[PDB]
Amino acid sequence: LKAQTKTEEFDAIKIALASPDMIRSWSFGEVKKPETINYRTFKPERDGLFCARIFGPVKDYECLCGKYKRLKHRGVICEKCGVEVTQTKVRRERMGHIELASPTAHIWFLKSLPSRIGLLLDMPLRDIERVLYFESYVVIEGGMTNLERQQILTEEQYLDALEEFGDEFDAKMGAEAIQALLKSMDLEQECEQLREELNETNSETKRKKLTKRIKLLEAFVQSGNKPEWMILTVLPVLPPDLRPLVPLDGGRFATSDLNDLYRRVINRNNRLKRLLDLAAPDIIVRNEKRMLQEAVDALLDNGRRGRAITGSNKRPLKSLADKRVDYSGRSVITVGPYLRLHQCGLPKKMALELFKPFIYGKLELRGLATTIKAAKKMVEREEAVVWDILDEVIREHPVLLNRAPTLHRLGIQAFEPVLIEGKAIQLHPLVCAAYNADFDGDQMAVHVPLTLEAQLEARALMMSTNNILSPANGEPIIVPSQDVVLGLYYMTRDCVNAKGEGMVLTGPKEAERLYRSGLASLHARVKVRITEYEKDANGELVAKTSLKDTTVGRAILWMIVPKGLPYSIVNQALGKKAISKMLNTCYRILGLKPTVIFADQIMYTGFAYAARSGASVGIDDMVIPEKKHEIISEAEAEVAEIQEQFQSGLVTAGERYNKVIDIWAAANDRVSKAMMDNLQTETVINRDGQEEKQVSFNSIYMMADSGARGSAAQIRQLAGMRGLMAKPDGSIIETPITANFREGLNVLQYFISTHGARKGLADTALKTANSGYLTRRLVDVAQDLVVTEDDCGTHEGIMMTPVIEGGDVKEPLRDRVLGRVTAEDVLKPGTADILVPRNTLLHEQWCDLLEENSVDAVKVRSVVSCDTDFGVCAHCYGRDLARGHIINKGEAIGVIAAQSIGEPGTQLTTGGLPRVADLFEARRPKEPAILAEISGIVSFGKETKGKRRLVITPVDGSDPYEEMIPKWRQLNVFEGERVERGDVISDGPEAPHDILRLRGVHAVTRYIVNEVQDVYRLQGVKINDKHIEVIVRQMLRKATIVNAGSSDFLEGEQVEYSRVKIANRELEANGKVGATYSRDLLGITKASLATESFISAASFQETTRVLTEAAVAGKRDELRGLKENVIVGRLIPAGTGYAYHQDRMRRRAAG
Amino acid sequence: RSPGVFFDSDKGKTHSSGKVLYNARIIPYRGSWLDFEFDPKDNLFVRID
Amino acid sequence: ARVTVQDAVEKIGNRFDLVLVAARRARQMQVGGKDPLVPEENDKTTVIALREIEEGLINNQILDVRERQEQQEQEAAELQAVTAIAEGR
Amino acid sequence: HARSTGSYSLVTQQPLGGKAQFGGQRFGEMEVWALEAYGAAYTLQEMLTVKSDDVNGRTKMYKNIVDGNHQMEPGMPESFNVLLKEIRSLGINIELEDE
Amino acid sequence: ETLRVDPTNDRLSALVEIYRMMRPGEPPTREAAESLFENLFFSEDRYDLS
Amino acid sequence: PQSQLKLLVTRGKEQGYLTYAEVNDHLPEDIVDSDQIEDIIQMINDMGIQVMNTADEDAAEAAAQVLSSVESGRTTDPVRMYMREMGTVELLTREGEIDIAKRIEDGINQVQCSVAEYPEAITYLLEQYDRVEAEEARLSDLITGFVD
Ligand SMILES: [Mg+2]
Ligand SMILES: [Zn+2]
Ligand SMILES: [Zn+2]
Repeated sequence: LKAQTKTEEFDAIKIALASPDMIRSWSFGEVKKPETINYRTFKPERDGLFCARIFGPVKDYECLCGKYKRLKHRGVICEKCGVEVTQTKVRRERMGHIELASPTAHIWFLKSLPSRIGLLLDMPLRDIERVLYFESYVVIEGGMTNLERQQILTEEQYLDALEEFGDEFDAKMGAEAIQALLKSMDLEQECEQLREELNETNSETKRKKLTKRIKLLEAFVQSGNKPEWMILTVLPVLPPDLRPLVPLDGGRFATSDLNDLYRRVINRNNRLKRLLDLAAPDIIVRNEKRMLQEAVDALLDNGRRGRAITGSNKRPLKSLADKRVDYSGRSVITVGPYLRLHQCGLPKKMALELFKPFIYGKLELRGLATTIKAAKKMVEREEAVVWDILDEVIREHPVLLNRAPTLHRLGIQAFEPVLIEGKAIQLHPLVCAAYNADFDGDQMAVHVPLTLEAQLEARALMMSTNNILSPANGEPIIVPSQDVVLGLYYMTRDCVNAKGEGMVLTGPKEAERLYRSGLASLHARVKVRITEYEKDANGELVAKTSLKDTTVGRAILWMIVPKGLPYSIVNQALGKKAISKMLNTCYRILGLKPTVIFADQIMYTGFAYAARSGASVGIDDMVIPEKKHEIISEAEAEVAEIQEQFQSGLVTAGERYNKVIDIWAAANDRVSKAMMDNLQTETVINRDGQEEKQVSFNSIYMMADSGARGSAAQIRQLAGMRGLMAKPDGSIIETPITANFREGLNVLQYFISTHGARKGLADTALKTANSGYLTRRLVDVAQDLVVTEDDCGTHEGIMMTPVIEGGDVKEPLRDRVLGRVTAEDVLKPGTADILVPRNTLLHEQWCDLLEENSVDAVKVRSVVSCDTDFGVCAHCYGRDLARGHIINKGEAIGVIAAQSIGEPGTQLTTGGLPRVADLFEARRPKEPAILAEISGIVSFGKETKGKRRLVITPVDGSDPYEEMIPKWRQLNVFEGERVERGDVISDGPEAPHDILRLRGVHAVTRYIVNEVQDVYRLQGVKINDKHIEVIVRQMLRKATIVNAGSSDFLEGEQVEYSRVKIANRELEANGKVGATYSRDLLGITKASLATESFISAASFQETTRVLTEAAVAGKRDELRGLKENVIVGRLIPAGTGYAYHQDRMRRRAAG
Repeated sequence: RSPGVFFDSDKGKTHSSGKVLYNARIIPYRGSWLDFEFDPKDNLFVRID
Repeated sequence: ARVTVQDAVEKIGNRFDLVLVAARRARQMQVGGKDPLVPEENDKTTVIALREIEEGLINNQILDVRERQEQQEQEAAELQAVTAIAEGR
Repeated sequence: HARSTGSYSLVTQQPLGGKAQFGGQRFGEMEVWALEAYGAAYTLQEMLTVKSDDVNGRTKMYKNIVDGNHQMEPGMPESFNVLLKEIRSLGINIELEDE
Repeated sequence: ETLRVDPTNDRLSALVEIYRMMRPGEPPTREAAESLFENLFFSEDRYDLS
Repeated sequence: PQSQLKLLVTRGKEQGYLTYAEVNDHLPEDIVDSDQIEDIIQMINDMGIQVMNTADEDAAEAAAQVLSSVESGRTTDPVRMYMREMGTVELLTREGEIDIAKRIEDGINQVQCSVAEYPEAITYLLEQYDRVEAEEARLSDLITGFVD
């Protein structure tokens, strides 16, 4: 079958140099005149920057002169002025050209610091430029006489050399010279010489540059490009519609600067033609040629040179080198607690305007409207019927909600529209956590999933209820926020004595019946008969009932708790954490739907009982310690004691300072732990006896304790004194703020407080941008990484143990191994007993079985060790997602990894967020420790010059290794003792490169993850090891070959490519010629630099250099990646489109 | 910044030597700036603007 | 409405293939070549297709079989028509 | 604010409010990452092709929307086409290979 | 030491180096160096501290 | 005692960072250009960046930078190269003008006399005037007038 010619769905893309004829191919005419339009009848002047003949008609299917105006005549070229009558859109398509009188250098190739003409000719830049401006001659193919080929001469020198040799010697100057140079150049011969010369002389300096240049040359050859094309003969002109002359109000016009530039180029070129026909002296024509070069250079890229300015406007004209979406909206948002988790309140008018086409279609579908026009007129009139029609089109049609600072994927969530009277969008409270959306006037945006696939994608993926879990860690993101948790807290709780204390009831029904009638208090100690279930039978619910000692409120709350959950979960005090673990267990036990509806009911009851609770905040609710004033007085004794000591000279200045600052710092803690006790347990009440005491029912304490809002620090600042403040210098004042917010703050105290406020605001505002930037670098380094294969089937993995830092368990084993697959079957303390067989996803039950037994460690498969090339297999990755099931095939994990790492990054403050940055960047620390290069006994050699050399002595092996260690740095290593490779030869931080090379891949992959996780966990942030492990996988992607037999020696190349080539070379081919390598750690920003697709790279990298460097190589972008397919505007090679791209990829490169 | 003469330091970061540095700057209401500045070699310099 | 696609995901495990297949079915119904396999509650073709996935009476295998059958349903019609095109000889 | 189908920019065809009828909301890179994190390709394609930058795709879609047929015949976004022309206007030859 | 790093010798030489520093690329002139340098900080027109 | 550009380089490397102002003055007196810096910040930035995070490769980012240091004279800006190129041509003397003009006269009169010595150059004019009086042409398109 004949392949194809006319437009199909294309694959890949190719970029290369353009031939003069190739350029003329695109051009449908030459633009010979600087003129644009006629100035009276605004029609385009023929063959000018704007032309109907060359480019296209000014109006659809209408000839310029107006001969053929009919839609019938089409392929007709008019006789008066040749214009094919066709849509005016082809004036946005057809290109043009200009035939340049003299050759002109292409400024991108001339100066883009790989000066391409230069390093292709092995000729320095200044020589090339000196030639181009006619400031000197350059030899070309000098033959056998006196002179080198690339050698440059001057006026006198050229004259003399010419007088000596008339022929068999050649020299030119200007653009023509460079062109002749390039054209004359034979790549083949140069290669043949370079190979021999490479082989003969042995020096690093020589053959390094030699091999680099031969590689460049052969690359350029295989490219298909020819050197001549670097020098411009024909200059293509951009279609007129892309540089519009379009009019405006008041008769004035407006136009692109490209018209000014192109006009300049055309004028100077024409003047050059004339000056050639007029036979001007050289001094003139040279100047005109230089001016033409300037004009063209300014036209292409005006960035370089002196930056020519547009007419009458100082601002430099924008040169060639130099998204809004329909069906959308936005507004201020409100609460709407009545909403179910799967829906959101959508304003009437908004939904009307948004679904307008749907409404038209449905309206004339049922027959309510004669035609579409009538439908428009109907909804424009807002006739009463259309509303009901809208209710039809809204029902099963989801909408997308989005907030401004989008970080993690939950930043956009799909809901089901519920028509609302008002202009505000009602957003479900439980989602307010995911969005990071307060109600202080934050606005949200709505989108409409037009296509069927978009509706189903919205419902099965982006839906609210389908994502109940943070992608960062398995913990529920639907956790009740504030009012609700204060509700369940006030509900589930007990005081010492209350109505119905001690009585007994048949069940929750009459418990609530007792409460609502005012007979029994919400919180009272009571024994009630409850029936709790358990699914502990195989796939089956077991029922049991008993007398539980609980409170009225907890009994009432139990009515909500579904099925197999134990009563024990609602028998606590019900804080935010317990109220979260409740939902979590509910999810890992009953499944999704029960968890959803449970969460809803929890919110409703929370708000209800919080409302009933009558919880408020008064000024007497914040209790200042009675002993505060006394503590103040005592520390104030300390300060004058130390003062009197400084006056007697017993203590120094700095010592006095530290002492006073310490005594105040202690005073703060004293007052704090006074007010805390007083605000905590001080309620003293009586049940049938004298007295007794319990946790206070005081409001603000309830808020802070439940987890609704407020915290011990802030409560500390309300009641007790607040801190010691520090100057902008960062020195901390030794006279702290003794007054608190409840008390009045005098002038000073406030003024000293202000700095802290502003530095606070500023720093937060800055860390916003920092977090964002980090997220950007992270998504750039990952992106295209997506689950591709299913199971790679490697036994390889990392050893998971609890962190055990200092004292007991800074993080457990169960957390680290949860949701992860086992590398190999692990064992009980006794063996021939396989509890967890081979590779099995370790879920809650499994991890609990591991917890039953005493197991201290589990080998776990990771994304960093996965044998799959160009991606990750689902088996290795893990489970975690919005769903508890194992990761789907085709889900893009790099994006969610980066998102999950960067989202909490706002909460981060060596240490802090810049520490995370430094870690991922692989940067060597300021004052690093040096590891032992090789095992064996060591000794200190030579003497002091800049360094004192350390000589290693391996037992069996040789000792060529001697490392020169600067001696002014105090050492560690024992000069009379043996040290293993990767031991401490000094203290201080260690470069991850060293950890990788000397210790191992798993060693460094552990170092990174543990360090960044130290940073996050120190700030109380949950991020699963997975994501960081994928970022690490991307960090170590490259490697440097050591041995040979296939590829070049020092080449940095993909571990995927390499391993693919050696595993392919271990069999067939040479028996094994397979080459060794060395894994290499690359910082995220550096690893991001490496991408196969040039369309992708042209995005985030420097555009000019990328396009050029790709163009000279004739690089063919096959797409295959996310970014490039986004740019080109087709289905992402992941997720829903993964099947497509799969299928197509298989159809391609095949029969 | 008020017109007049101004004496600054730029201690620390400059050339990471801890040797600090010292610079004077004459800022007119309207006109060219007259800058004087040292270097690690203790050689006084002057720059207009 | 269909609040949770968990069951539909349970049937066909990929969950993206869920969206793809359910899209195909929803298309079979939306521009009518066909009719629902489950009672329509006024649920749009989207939700109807999802329900059809839940009840296990719709999936890639089934749809492909049906379509491949229809190819021959139409092929049996044109059997005289296209064999009448012996003019190519 | 709300918009279904409004006016469009001349230079690059993109939604632009000219009547005080507002232009569509801007879909950013981070939002594209959000759609990328979800397995939703079609939502993204229709987001940056048919709903916005495709001069043919928008009308060809609208007719289907009113016809009662939810589909998309995406074609190529006008921005990347403009970029094809801008790159090709230089000495750079950019081609679309195969079939 | 500063004088030791001074490439110039007399008044005119210093004026040439200053003029070349301010407006490089173009040939210096005696009247140009004098005019410039006197017009910088010493002119009632081009300079005021008020 | 001399070679300039090494020092801003060798220092910029040892400090690990240099202010955007640090390179400007430390640059040799050779390259003063404004748009010069634009790509050299990228050059130093891929090998040890300070734009006030890079590639550890270095190597060729120095050899080419030195190639940019040798490329630091001719400031391009064709106004300059022109003004200088024409500035070479010597001024004319009042008599020299007469010399040159006389040479012109000799030349043009030579070619005119060479034309007059061609028989076909005569016959053509005759036939053309035969076309003029035949209303196949006009007097203005043949002669601009004789001497007169
Ligand atoms: Mg806010
Ligand atoms: Zn015509
Ligand atoms: Zn794997």
